[PDB]
Amino acid sequence: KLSPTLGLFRADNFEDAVAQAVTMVEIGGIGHTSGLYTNQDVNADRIRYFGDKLKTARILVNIPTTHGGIGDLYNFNVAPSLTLGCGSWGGNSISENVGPKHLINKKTVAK
Amino acid sequence: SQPGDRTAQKIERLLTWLDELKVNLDIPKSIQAAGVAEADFLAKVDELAVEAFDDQCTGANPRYPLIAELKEVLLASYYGKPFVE
Repeated sequence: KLSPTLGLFRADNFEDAVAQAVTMVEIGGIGHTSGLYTNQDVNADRIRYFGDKLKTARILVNIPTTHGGIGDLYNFNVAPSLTLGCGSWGGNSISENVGPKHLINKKTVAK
Repeated sequence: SQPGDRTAQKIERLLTWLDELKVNLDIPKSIQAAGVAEADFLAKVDELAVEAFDDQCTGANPRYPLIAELKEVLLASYYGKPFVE
């Protein structure tokens, strides 16, 4: 939407929401980001059940997917939502942030 | 505060206290009374406020300000006006 608009879903259970989530991501065609809001040390099974199914680039739990909360940043150590590209579009193409080795050519000389 | 009070009662007592307390120490009550040309005040308060936003305030201020409210406060203080809404 890229605008101050949002649509919601009515999920049934944890697994219903997971299924809708996976189906929802694939539409983007790029696995970039996804978010879980839940209780955190009563449910670890849920944590990584969800982590197991989801293939975005990056999973955040109980966190907004942006930069700048109180003080330093929320979250305060993370690459920006931009800067995440891939050499393929196709599907499940998990974005990787860019680095100078992607911009630099190699040499080894053997003696 | 009176022993039987509500919060806002105590609050107005508080800042009244500071009001004529700072009266006691012989200070102007509007920044125009402090001796400032106000035409340029209005002219340049605009960017004054924008840098006033991000000047490390940031800031344990419990509430966000936005550029608008700063400007209201600045004009009210310059005229000694009570910033109230």
